[PDB]
Amino acid sequence: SSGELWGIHLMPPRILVECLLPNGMIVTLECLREATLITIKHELFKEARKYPLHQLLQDESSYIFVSVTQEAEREEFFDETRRLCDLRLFQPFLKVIEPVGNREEKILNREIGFAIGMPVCEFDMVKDPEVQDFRRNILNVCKEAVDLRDLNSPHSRAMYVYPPNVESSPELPKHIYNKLDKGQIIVVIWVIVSPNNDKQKYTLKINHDCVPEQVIAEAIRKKTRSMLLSSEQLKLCVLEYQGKYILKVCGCDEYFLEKYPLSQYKYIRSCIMLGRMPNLMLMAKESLYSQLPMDCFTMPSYSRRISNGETSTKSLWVINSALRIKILCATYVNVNIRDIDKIYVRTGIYHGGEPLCDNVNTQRVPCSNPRWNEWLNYDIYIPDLPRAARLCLSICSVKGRKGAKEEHCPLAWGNINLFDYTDTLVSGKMALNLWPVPHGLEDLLNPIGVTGSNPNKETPCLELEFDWFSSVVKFPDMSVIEEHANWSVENDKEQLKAISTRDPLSEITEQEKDFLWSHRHYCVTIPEILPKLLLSVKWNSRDEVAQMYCLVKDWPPIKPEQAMELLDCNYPDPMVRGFAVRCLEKYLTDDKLSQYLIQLVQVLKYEQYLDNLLVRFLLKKALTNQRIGHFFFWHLKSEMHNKTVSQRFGLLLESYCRACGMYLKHLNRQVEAMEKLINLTDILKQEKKDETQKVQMKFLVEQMRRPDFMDALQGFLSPLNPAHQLGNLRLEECRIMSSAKRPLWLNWENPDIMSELLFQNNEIIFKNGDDLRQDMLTLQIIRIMENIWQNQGLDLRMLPYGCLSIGDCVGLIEVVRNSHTIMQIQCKGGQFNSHTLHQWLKDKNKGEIYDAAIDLFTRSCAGYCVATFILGIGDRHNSNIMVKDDGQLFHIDFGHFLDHKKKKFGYKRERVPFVLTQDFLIVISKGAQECTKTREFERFQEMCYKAYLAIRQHANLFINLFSMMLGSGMPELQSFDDIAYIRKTLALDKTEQEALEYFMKQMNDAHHGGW
Amino acid sequence: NNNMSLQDAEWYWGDISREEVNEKLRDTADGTFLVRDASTKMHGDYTLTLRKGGNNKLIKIFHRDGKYGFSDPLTFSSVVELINHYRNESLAQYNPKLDVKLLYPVSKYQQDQVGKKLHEYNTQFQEKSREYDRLYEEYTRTSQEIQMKRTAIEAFNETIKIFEEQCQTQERYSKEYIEKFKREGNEKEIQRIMHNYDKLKSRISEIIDSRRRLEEDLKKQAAEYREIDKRMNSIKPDLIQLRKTRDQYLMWLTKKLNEWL
Repeated sequence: SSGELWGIHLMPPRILVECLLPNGMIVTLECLREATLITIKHELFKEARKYPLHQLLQDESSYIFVSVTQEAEREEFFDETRRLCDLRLFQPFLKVIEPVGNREEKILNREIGFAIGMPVCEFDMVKDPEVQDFRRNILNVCKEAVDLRDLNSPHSRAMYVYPPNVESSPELPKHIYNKLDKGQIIVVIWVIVSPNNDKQKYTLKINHDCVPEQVIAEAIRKKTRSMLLSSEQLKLCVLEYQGKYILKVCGCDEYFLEKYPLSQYKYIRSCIMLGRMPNLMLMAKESLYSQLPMDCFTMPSYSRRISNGETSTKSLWVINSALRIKILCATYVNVNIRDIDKIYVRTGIYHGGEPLCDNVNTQRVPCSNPRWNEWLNYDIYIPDLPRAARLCLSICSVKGRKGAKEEHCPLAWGNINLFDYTDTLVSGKMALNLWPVPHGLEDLLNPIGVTGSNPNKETPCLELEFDWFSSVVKFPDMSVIEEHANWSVENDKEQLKAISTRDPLSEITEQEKDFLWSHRHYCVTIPEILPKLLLSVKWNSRDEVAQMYCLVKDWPPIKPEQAMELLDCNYPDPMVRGFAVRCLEKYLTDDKLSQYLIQLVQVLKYEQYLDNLLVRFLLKKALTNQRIGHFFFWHLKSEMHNKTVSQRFGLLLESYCRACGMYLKHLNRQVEAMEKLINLTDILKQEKKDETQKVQMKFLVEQMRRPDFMDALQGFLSPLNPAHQLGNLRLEECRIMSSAKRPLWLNWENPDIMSELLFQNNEIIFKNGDDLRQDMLTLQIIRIMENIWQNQGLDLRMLPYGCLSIGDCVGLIEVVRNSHTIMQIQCKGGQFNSHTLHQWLKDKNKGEIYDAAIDLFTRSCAGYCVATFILGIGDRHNSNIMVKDDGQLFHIDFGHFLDHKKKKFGYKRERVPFVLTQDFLIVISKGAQECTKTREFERFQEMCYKAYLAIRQHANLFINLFSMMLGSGMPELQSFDDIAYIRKTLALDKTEQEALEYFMKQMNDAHHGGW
Repeated sequence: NNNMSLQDAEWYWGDISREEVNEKLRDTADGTFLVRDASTKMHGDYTLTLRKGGNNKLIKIFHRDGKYGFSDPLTFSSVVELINHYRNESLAQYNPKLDVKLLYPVSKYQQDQVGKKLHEYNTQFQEKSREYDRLYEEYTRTSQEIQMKRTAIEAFNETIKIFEEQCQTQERYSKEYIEKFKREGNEKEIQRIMHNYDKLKSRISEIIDSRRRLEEDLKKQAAEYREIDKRMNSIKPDLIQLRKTRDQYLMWLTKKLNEWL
């Protein structure tokens, strides 16, 4: 039944399902797709008495079905309401074995496994103690979050389900303060909407800094003035109604639960910024409290497993021996015999990215006999080993022919954590399944990759023998380190500031490192110098690492956007990352956390253990906020196709879905809808490459005429925005594009009762086969830069539309209202004159709003020119630029966000992708034969210069974000040499004055203007 | 040594970025030094890239009052003289960071062995580049299909395990209907209990046949997937080595050189 692993896509008229029977017989029953398990049981027991041995039959509801699903797992189908199609049956057979355990816990386990995408019995059947310990210990933070969710219920539960979308800072920028009449907002309030049809609208002239309590007070004082004039005491009796009303964004699922300034809410601030009237509505608080479901959380079955010891281990700092690792043998290397001559194993002790010792290699051996049995020697002492040390090694091949110049190439890489999660040094025999080398990688070793063996057993494996020191060796406690601490015993203030001001990726010299370490005590006065200080210390010692631990212990907290750098791959130490997590806990707001949730998810791969402080912080934040939890689940699910991070992300998703509450129903509905869409796109792709659009249209309407697809594609929250509800699916507008990669356009409807004034149709483009992760990163950067410009005082508003990846090369793209590509602009109305776009904007709107459209166009152009020059996005053709009707334009296809074309067609491109076309000059200059000397173009230059200077001043954040996204796996983001492009484009090394000169020279080279 | 000019030095490279230095100083033995200029673009910057302990170390060279030196005091007249002295010595006067000696220069002259001799090398690059991606494209397809088939035998293994127990449920209950229903025989349902028995037994024969067919059906492309890895690794170093061919052909020229191809 569907899946197309061993079966076929499920389209039978009537499907045959075979049935067993506990007495030892088999029953053949033909049924329909829509039949339920009870329905199957009816004809099962109708013929059970017809068959012999009917006396052994028990009662009708005396036992439960069981069968085998497509995930090669045995499922006890306790839910009797499931239809015959969605059972994911691998073989059309059924069995009954009678129930043996708790029904609700296995129902919950099935829901968790479906939302995850793989059954949790895989997490049950693992012999690794770390996985079981993580699953046992993460329920502590799960239970703490669940208990926090009911502190002052029903208020806290409402805050969890509908968290307030608030701007990060209560302060309001100057460019939008002047859009209010004496600092006041006009809001429209819809009240008492009911079957009585007494819909009313009230316009309230209220200040920007008001609270929803004041808003409902004004609303009820304006509503009560019509029904009664009041005798100046009747109006005072409204003190019992302020607790009975809750604001809601009209046409959306956003409630104003928390007491905040109204201008701090993102909906109100957006309405102020774009100029639309903020339209809210009132409702009874009892309705909101009754509509939310009961929140339940029960401890799972795998807990309560708690009921080896010799000489109480030994401290690692008492060893007086070097480090020896024996390379025993490789089971196989999959390389040609006659072509490739010899192979060898290259190893090396690493800490983050920098090695702690010189790399050593085994003797080169032919492929036929991959046996070494050699004790590799490293020039690092055992006590010199840091806590976060790792053994990075790989199997490499050498081609020493054609006149020397050996062509060393990697075959398979791997990393071993030198310390267990229980602080114990690695000892004894060990076998590692080597990972495949990633595509387009040059280095011999892979220290950026995650540790652990390959779960796949058709991969090369190497046998590692570690030295044994007569007992298990444990890393010393913090008390021993503190005992070793303190045992070691001007114009320099400006130099520390100069070091702190530069970007984290700048050049650091040996004298700078020595100066930083010699002034490590004075560095407390500048808390921002911590990353430079951590690069200054060398971790292949003991006393200085103890000293740095002592310094980090008393280090003052720093900015979230600065301590968030301390979580990337360069800093693997548990103390440093714990300090960064403490800074994030005490300083990062929930809104900024949702801003950088994607990077915080992607830096979970650099963690060397599953159970640590960052994952607990992220889970505690996700379980107390459904807006954060939605994107937490989707970001963890989008990377589950990757086998290299499947296990830890799966365990995290299992914990989350165990304690996420009643959001499992909505997440499962989203999973069902997106899985049906993936199946439809796969069927239409693999089979209809050479069919005209009429054939795909008729096949799509036939597939969407089916009852199951309709029943699965209504009434679920949009994954792009959980507040938006995707109700009825109108098939009139759903269509297939011109088949770039066969994108799917889908139109839904708002099920909200008060939604006619807002948009009634929700459009999302479904793209399968295109990697959307670079687009999400580009749009996040666009959003952050736009926020920086709006905070600074520049009204350079752009359009970072929604884009989310939900799986392997598949995802959703938000569609905006009334936008036409410049291809579509010149397609109609006339071999195109230079005045085409300006005339089109004149025709679309004229009069007093012509100037607003023109200056909105100029500001959008300035913002996007600066953005695409700085980021170096792929070459902006005239088909990737779409302009709205009101004037604002935007870009859509961010294929490569860091050029990625500098290696091919030459070596140094450094190009400007988005150059001002002559039509853009004409429309920006309001239409003229000349464009350059126009003073409006001088204003455009001023906008571009100010935007570039602001981004250059804030470039540290973007560099940190790219360094955090480094380990995700995008092809153009694989090393810091990729981030060197964004470092060079902003000209961090040059000073502030000549960086603007470089920007001006580039912008003149693009425009061919001497200026 | 001699009063040799700064620009034409064997070890010196001008206007070379950090990434070129990092890729050139790869898998390199200890003591290798490289002199370049900083990206800060002031005159007399002269960063020195000494690779010790597996990672490159940057050492700044100062230009105070026409004299050179890593740190105060400065007593070196020429940076060429400074590098020659540090090749003679082993960094003993500075901090004893293993006291390595400048031994292996990164020479642009000790290598190898105008528009006409460049078009022929560009044509052969594209044909082999697509083949390596062609092998990788079906490498992903086969690997994903193997995993889809690897779990299939596991799925069949459960069904065999379910049905093998199911026939045992009949067998453990076979003894009770041996005689009391064979009392009648001809018109009694004992003609059906074996008829029911062979129905399921024939069914498990097909599943164990399909599992047996899938047992060797999986290994046919698995060796091919093994062979594709053999074929892909037999071409991987050539792609890496043909990339370096631009290193010896972008000199002596630096127009539309990037456009001619």
